[PDB]
Amino acid sequence: AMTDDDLRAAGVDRRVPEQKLGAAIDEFASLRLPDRIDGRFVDGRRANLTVFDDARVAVRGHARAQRNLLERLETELLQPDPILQGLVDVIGQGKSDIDAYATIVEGLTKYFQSVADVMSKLQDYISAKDDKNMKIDGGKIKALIQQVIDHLPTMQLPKGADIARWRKELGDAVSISDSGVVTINPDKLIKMRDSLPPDGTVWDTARYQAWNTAFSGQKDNIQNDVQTLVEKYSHQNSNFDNLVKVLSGAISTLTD
Repeated sequence: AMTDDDLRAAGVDRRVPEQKLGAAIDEFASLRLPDRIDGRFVDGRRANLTVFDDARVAVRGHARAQRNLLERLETELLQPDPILQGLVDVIGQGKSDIDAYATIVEGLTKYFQSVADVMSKLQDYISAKDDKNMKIDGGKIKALIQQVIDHLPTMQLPKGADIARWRKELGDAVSISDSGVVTINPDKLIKMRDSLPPDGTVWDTARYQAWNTAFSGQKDNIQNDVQTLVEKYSHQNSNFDNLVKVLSGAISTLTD
């Protein structure tokens, strides 16, 4: 019964938030540090942050659209009918996942967006000196990265949520407390920060390439974290699409 376009019609299209997130990933990946490319010191790329904003509001909108549909389904479906209780519990579980995921993706997208910001701001603190050396104001950048660390966003799971389950679900890139407060590991940010040098430093093509490779590696590690999160997020959207399809079949079967 419940078909794909049936969900789309109800205003539920996972592809929207999924594409927007992949667009924010493509943007981030497109950012780089200045470097010598084909006999020319080419400055890095400046990020379009609005892309990340688009992804957050789209994730929020999908979440709202999902609960709406879930609520209509639950209300239409309602000693003793074991099927009724079962589905009712499933719905409760679905509702919590919807929120839990929207919150997490939202927070990581803000953190992701904040990194894109420093990846573009630091372009003004790194230039070329001669032709085989670069100048880098490490201090200025360092402070740029610390600002992100200092203002990392904090996320709260839905009341009565299996913390143990989310710890293993979310992975190492994040951290959860017994209160359900999830925080973002600053591991990559710290490494990237402690790689910089004193303001006014000047390294040769080899010294700069060495660091920029190290640095770039940490940034790519940040993008894998979000890619893994996004992939898990999508699997959630599938599960939702599924629960909703079986809920509809149940209503049909049960009516009458």
